[PDB]
Amino acid sequence: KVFGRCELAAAMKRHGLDNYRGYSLGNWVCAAKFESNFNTQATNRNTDGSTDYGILQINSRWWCNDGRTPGSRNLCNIPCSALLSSDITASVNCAKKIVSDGNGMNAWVAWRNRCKGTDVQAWIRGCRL
Ligand code: NA
Repeated sequence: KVFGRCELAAAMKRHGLDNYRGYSLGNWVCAAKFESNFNTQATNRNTDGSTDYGILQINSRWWCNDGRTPGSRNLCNIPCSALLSSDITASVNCAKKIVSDGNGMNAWVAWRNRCKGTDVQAWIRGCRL
């Protein structure tokens, strides 16, 4: 599924991501934009041989099991394929664990490099929320 901007903002809010660990909804939409271009089926291989999955590019190195990431953990206790669903419940549940891990949204290098400190409210501008 390729979400629309205000459609994803609505889905995230409904699953309790807005102001989770103090991160406004525009932070989460901005992260999704640059991680996946709002595509639930996005996958990308890391140099280390782990893979990032879904709207928030959650990494098999720590958070999900893909069966091909030697020495990795599965701290969200999900198959990585669950993170490619059109329903973002699994991605949001797992993202709550990630942003709680100590470094907040810095876990998402594209959030740090492209969203952090920017006018993230622009991402939910005009959305009926
Ligand atoms: Na893993």
